[PDB]
Amino acid sequence: LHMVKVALAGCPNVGKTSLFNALTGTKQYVANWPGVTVEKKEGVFTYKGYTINLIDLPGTYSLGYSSIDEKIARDYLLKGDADLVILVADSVNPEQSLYLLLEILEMEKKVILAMTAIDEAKKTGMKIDRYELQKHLGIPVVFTSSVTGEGLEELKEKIVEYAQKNTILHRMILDYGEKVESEIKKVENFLRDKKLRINPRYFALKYLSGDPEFYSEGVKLGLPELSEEERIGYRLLIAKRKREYVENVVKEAFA
Ligand SMILES: Nc1nc2c(ncn2[C@@H]2O[C@H](COP(=O)(O)OP(=O)(O)O)[C@@H](O)[C@H]2O)c(=O)[nH]1
Ligand SMILES: [Mg+2]
Ligand SMILES: [Mg+2]
Repeated sequence: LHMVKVALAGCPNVGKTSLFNALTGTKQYVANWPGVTVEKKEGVFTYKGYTINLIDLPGTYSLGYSSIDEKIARDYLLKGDADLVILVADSVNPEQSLYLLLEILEMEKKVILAMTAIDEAKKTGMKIDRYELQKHLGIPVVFTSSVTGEGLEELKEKIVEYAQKNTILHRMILDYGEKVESEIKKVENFLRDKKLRINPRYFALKYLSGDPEFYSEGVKLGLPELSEEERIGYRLLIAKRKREYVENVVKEAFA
């Protein structure tokens, strides 16, 4: 078989289960994530000679490391075997989905944005510009509906097209300001010789923000301890910048 492994990421209640079901039908099964009792759901479908293995991640509002659901989702995204990620966004209620998307884009993984429930969005009379989304996010964007079937085949096409690509299309460089960017550069330089399994920019962001995993690992690697005030301060600056970018994307792409 010609296998493509795809993770479905998204906030709770965005339409992940429905999209999963629409794509896999009855070809799905459940188990547990390793070492925990938390359920893992996987499914399969075939498209143009390819076999797509879909894995639904726990719903996550953000990708921190202070709850088992975020630990499972983020561990998989960072350390798992997905060839690409579909970020399932609620088209009617996009803001938190887009925030989560930015976090994942900084991991430098292949991501397709699936704006689902597009049939519901239409009814509200809202106008969503797919071109503006692709421009501001730098990734493929597909409008989908699990009710009407809109976009489902286009999504399958983009999955297989994107999986074949040698690199990621996107490259999400959000300017966090002089002071944060300076510390990022210093951290990257400090770790230049380390064999990190994730890009140094993302690592630096999480370390500076006092992430339970990355801050601890950073210190083990020789980075200095940071005061609680600095960790909170960086975490806040970074989140605030992400939120303002989301707000701008929404202003530009939604009407
Ligand atoms: N109209 C419409 N409703 C949807 C669509 N996808 C999901 N929903 C509804 O959104 C709600 C949450 O969907 P679900 O798939 O369970 O979301 P999950 O919590 O992310 O797995 C349910 O009421 C679904 O019926 C869609 O494409 N169109
Ligand atoms: Mg749900
Ligand atoms: Mg909804």
